[PDB]
Amino acid sequence: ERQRIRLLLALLFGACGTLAFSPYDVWPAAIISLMGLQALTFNRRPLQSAAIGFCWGFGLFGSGINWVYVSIATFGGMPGPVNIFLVVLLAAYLSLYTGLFAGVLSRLWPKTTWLRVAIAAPALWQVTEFLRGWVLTGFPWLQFGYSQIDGPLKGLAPIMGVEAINFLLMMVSGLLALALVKRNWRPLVVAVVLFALPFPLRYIQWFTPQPEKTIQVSMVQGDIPQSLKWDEGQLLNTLKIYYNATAPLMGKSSLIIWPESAITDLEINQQPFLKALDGELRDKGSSLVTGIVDARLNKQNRYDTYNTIITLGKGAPYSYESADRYNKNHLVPFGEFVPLESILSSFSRGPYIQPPLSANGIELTAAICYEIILGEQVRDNFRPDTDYLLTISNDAWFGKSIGPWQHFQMARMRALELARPLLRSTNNGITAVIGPQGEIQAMIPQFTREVLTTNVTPTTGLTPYARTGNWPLWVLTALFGFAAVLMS
Ligand SMILES: CCCCCCCCCCCCO[C@@H]1O[C@H](CO)[C@@H](O[C@H]2O[C@H](CO)[C@@H](O)[C@H](O)[C@H]2O)[C@H](O)[C@H]1O
Repeated sequence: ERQRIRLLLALLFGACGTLAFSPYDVWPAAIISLMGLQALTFNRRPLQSAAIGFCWGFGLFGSGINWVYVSIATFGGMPGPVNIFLVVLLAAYLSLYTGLFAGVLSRLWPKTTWLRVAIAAPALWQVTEFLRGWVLTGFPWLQFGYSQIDGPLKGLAPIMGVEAINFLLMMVSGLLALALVKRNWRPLVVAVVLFALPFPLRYIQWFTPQPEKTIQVSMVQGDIPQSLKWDEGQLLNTLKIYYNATAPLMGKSSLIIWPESAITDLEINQQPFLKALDGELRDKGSSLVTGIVDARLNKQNRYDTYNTIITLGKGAPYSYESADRYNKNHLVPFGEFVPLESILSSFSRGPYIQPPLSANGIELTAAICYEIILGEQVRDNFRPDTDYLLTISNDAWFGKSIGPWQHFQMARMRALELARPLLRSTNNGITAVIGPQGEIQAMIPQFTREVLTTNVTPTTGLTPYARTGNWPLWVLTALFGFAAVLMS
């Protein structure tokens, strides 16, 4: 048991946690990876244990974030070998937080007691992962709470959020890392009863369906090549693609959805098309919701370029100044704007709170692409009278990789936390309809030009996570943190 070998063990145990997420959905690999990280940091100095946490997260992020390489294969045009260093530094920067959790736990709790692994680690894991999702803009990717979307602890999610499952998974795997090292038989069962108490919670229908307001919703997946997506011209076909695919559905569907940045043009430059399209949807009796880029003039006669969603048709008449839209708030850290003080067009940030959308008597809370993984921001924009959850994205990058599935698995948790049907539309990613409990009602394969049409029923409940948020976990994190820190 030297310092050299424990680095390679955490490197592989970190890669074990990758299997916990989609498409693998091996949720025990989360507990196994949590046990491998929590046990390898026993009776060590902080500076040598931080190397284990740095090598553990580097195995986790090095296996679950490697799909960002093909993201640069389309944007940027780099020679190749430089993109690989970015993934390492991206994993290194994210591993600094994993190493920050391993170093602090070794300074205050060098003793291998149940207090460290069942009280301190679940609370410190909350503050560590939160800082990794707060510094700069935030990147809370690969949280083992999302692995329980198809697992046992899914009943605990609508009560205290996805981050609270990270708390209990660390709390269970902590007592599981105890009984595996100390060979004691008590915390093994104490881990299970704390793991078994949230199991009877996955049969509680917090919501209530409204079968009368059942509608037929259609969502279009145009499958536009990313190499020709933003190309000048060619968009005459893209509009002809959607319209020839949307027109036969305008008469009978009550709501039609197009993905993010579907119309590759400024909103002001395609006005004669939308005024003609809106007037046709009203005759048929349907509502259309699509995403488009907006270069809007501010009061200072300067343009703020936004990533926007607009509404058309019956129940939502079109207008360039209409309040029935949604601007992107949480921007991509480097795909749109620059976060640093200075360098060495930029997208503008929208409001943090926006009223839900409207379309033929339907209330929809929106979230563009990356914004769906922010459970607290989705909860804040959420309103009681909301009929469905809505999310549109463009996963053209990360092609043929495991990226979109990890992204897709996190979006299902938002429907479970809020008990609302989640409608998701993408360019070539996982386009599906998710029920109020993370169940996949319908889904179509990737890399295809198809249209998804199904029936949905709204809900009108209020989950404990919708009333409260992640603060009940912070209280449990505070009490677990305030009590365990004082002892040292
Ligand atoms: C053939 C279907 C199975 C594909 C298997 C991919 C490997 C299994 C998953 C390992 C983790 C993700 O693995 C990732 O997969 C992508 C996508 O194919 C591959 O990526 C590589 O091939 C793809 C084409 O598919 C290129 O566009 C990309 O620039 C290149 O890096 C690499 O292998 C790895 O970056």
